[PDB]
Amino acid sequence: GVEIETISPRTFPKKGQTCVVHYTGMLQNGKKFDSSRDRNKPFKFRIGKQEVIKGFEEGAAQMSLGQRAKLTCTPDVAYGATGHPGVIPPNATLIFDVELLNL
Repeated sequence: GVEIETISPRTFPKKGQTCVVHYTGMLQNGKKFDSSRDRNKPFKFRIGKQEVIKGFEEGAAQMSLGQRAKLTCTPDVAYGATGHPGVIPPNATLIFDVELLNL
């Protein structure tokens, strides 16, 4: 049930290539469990490395250069039964506002 809602919008990410993006997480209650903008550090990851949750990768695969979108991820594709102890509660969704700013 993954959905992508474009926020203020064609360069699709290549397979096995790194893409930097400043993403922000949000829960239904309203608490910020992570914030890349507050850390002031650009996050980098690889698609083929499979080091990130499947929901974030699936949302970034459909994104484009210079465009942000609320990537609503399914509970199973990201922390299905358990996640980080104390950060994400079990049986809960995870909304990531990915803002792809790759080169």
